[PDB]
Amino acid sequence: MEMEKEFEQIDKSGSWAAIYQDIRHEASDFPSRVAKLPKNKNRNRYRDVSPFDHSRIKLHQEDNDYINASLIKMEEAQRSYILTQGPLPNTVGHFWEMVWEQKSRGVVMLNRVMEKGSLKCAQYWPQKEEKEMIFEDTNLKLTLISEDIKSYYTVRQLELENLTTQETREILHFHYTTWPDFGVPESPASFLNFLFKVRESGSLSPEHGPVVVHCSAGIGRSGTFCLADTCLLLMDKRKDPSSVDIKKVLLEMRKFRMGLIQTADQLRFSYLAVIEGAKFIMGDSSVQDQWKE
Ligand SMILES: Cc1cnc(NC(=O)CCC2CCCC2)s1
Repeated sequence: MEMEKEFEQIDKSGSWAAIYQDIRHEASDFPSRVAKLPKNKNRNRYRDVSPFDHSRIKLHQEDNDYINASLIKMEEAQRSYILTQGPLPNTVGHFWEMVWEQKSRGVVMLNRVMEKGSLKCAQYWPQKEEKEMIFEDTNLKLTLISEDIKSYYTVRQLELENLTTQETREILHFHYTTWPDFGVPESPASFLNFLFKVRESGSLSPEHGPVVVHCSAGIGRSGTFCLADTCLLLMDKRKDPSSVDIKKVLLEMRKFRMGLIQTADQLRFSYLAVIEGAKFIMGDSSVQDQWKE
C-alpha cells in the first residue's frame, strides 16, 4: 500500500502495536559473540543491546578492538551510517578513536546527558573553548571551536587532533536537544528541520566516512533518524515514490543492528516524518520555511 493511506488505515483501526510486533517477529537474528565476551562487559551500556559480529565497527587496536557500534550500509540509497550507544565513562576515548579511524565528518546526538533524573551518556565533548579534553588511552585531543544554540538544537564545531601524527580535522556536532523524556514529539517539524541541517552540512555525503549517530542505546531515536533519511532519499531517486515501503526499509536496516525503532509510537512517528517530509522533497520549498517559524 502507499504510505499516507496505510497510515490513516492503521490509525482508524488502532493496530500500530500489531504492525510493530510483526516487525519484531520478522527481524533478523545474527550472532553477537564478541559483545558478550567477559572482558567487554564494561563496554556495553545495556546487556540486551549489542552489535552483530558481521557489521560491528572494529577499533584499530590489537589489544581489544571492541566498541558497541554497527555499520548500517544502505545499498540502493547509497548512504551509510554508524549507529552507536552513548559513550560510557570508560569508552569516551574509544568513541573518538572510531570517529578518527572511520573518517567521519559529523556526529549526531539525539539525547540529553541527563534524562528522567539519570545519566544517559557521558559528557564526551568540551563545554568551553579554553578547557580542551585529552584522551590518554587513545592519544587524541579535542577542542571546542564554536557553539550555536538554537531553540530545538545546538551545532558545535570541534577540532580533533591525533597526537601521534599531529594531524587535525574539523568535526561537526549536531545535538537535538528537545526530544521529550517520555513518548515522541507531537509534530515532526522540528525533527525534519534538524535532519535537513545535518544534510546541508555535507556530513552525510559520500566524500566523507559515515556519520556517527547515537542516543542512549543507539537503536530507538537513532533508528528513527536513519530510517526517515533513507526513506526520503529513495523517494527522490525512484521513478515511482509511492513504491517506498517503510516497513521493508526498516527490516533491511535491522539486518545490520538489532532493535531499531523501540516502540509502536516511534514507528508511527517515523511514518509521520516521512509523510510530511515528502512534501518538500517532491517540490514545495516553503514547507521547510513553515517548519522554521
Ligand atoms: C550537557 C547538557 C546540558 N544541557 C543539555 N541539554 C539542554 O540544555 C536542553 C536545552 C533546553 C533549555 C535551553 C533551551 C531548551 S545537555
